[PDB]
Amino acid sequence: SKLKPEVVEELTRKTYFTEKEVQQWYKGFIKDCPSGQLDAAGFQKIYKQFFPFGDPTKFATFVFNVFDENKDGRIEFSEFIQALSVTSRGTLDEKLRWAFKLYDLDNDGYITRNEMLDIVDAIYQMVGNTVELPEEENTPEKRVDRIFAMMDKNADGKLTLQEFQEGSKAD
Amino acid sequence: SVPRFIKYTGYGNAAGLLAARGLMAGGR
Ligand SMILES: [Ca+2]
Ligand SMILES: [Ca+2]
Ligand SMILES: [Cl-]
Ligand SMILES: [Mg+2]
Ligand code: NA
Repeated sequence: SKLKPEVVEELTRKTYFTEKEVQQWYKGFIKDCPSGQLDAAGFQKIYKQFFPFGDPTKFATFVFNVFDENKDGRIEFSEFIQALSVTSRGTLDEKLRWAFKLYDLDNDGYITRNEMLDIVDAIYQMVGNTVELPEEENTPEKRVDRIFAMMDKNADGKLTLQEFQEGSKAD
Repeated sequence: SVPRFIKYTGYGNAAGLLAARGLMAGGR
């Protein structure tokens, strides 16, 4: 697990990680994925190990496809470390820009309510829902109806990145 | 109790946190 100096340097410049951290993450990545290429089954396995009695298939597939920047069916280390940099160390706006890419499942530049429901449902399928009374059931649908309407300031049935990024931000 | 960050489900932050935790497990 020896990363070529130029590569380390470039990945360090492109992320929030120090050169030491990049090399440490590489060493762990190669230990877990000796070929340097994480496939979709291995990615879902990680999440099943987190939630062995939820169903992580949908969430893992959605996130894998966003992480797989060159869409070759594999997460290479450059994709691994850049995905980790943004999702773990980005500013709030950078993290929400990444999430917008995840939620915009058809890549048309907007989040529609069906897309928000797909991600939210995927999250509940994996991690579960909060137990409530049958009369106050924690359904993805009613949660999405609330948040989406709140974000859709111009009520055109679609969310721009601007509308999405302002969703928890206080004014 | 309820997981801390599931209040952000649908806002983007929950998906981001869960994505990061999976990557971290993949590198440890
Ligand atoms: Ca790839
Ligand atoms: Ca869309
Ligand atoms: Cl979310
Ligand atoms: Mg479409
Ligand atoms: Na809108």
